[PDB]
Amino acid sequence: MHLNVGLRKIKETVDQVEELRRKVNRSTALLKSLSAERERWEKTSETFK
Amino acid sequence: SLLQALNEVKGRILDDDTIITTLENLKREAAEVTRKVEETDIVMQEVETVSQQYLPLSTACSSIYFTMESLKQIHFLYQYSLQFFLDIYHNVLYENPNLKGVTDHTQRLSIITKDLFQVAFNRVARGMLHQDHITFAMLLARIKLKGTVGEPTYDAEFQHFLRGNEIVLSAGSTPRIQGLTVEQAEAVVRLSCLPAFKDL
Repeated sequence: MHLNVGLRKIKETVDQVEELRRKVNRSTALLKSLSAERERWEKTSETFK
Repeated sequence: SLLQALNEVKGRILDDDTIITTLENLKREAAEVTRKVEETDIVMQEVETVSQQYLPLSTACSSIYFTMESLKQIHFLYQYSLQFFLDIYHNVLYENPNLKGVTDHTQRLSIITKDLFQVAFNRVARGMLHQDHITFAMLLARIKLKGTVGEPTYDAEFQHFLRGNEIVLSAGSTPRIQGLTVEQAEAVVRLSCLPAFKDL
C-alpha cells in the first residue's frame, strides 16, 4: 500500500511536471528517469506478488 | 527518502539536478541489487566449493577439541576448556610465523592444518604427564589420518590394535618355531585373523 501511494503521488508529480514544462534538457532527463522508475516499480510489484 | 525529498521540493525544475543525482544513485543501487540476484547461483556455488575445501580443517578442529575435553578420563589434571582451544585456533590462524608471506590459499590451508596440530599438541602436552604424550600424539595421528584423503580408513587394523587383540583364539595355539613363545604364539593367532595376515 506504501508502493501504491508512492505510485499515485509520483503520477501527480508527473502531471505537475507536464504542466510546468510549457529547461528542456531537465524535462527530458526527468521523463527518462520517471520511465525507468515506472518499470522498476512494475518489477517491484511483481516480486511483491 | 526520495519520496520525502520530492514532496519537499515539489518537483521544481530548478531542483532537477539534486533530484536526478538521487534518482541515478537509486538506479545504481537497484542495478547492484539486480546484479546480486542475477548472480546468486554462481556465488552460492563458489561459497559451496570454498566450504568443501575448508571442511576438513573444521572437522579436525572439532575432533581435536573434543579429544582435548575427553582427555579428563586419563587423569584428573587434564581439564581443558573451550576457551583454551579457541585460543589455540586463534593463535594458529593469526599469530602464525609460518604464514608471514604465504599467499597460495591451498598452501595457507595446509600450513594452518599442520601448525594447528603441532601447536595443539605442544600446548596440551606442556601440562600433561610424560607417559601420556605418546597417547595424545597417537590420537592426533588418528585424527589426521581420518582427515587426510587418498588413504584407507584402516578401521579393521586400528580396531584389532586397540580392542581386537583380546578375542577368543586360544584353541589350536601351536608352538610354531622355537623362537615363538606361548604368548607370542597366541598373539600370532590373533593377528592372523586379519585378512592381510592370513598367511602369517
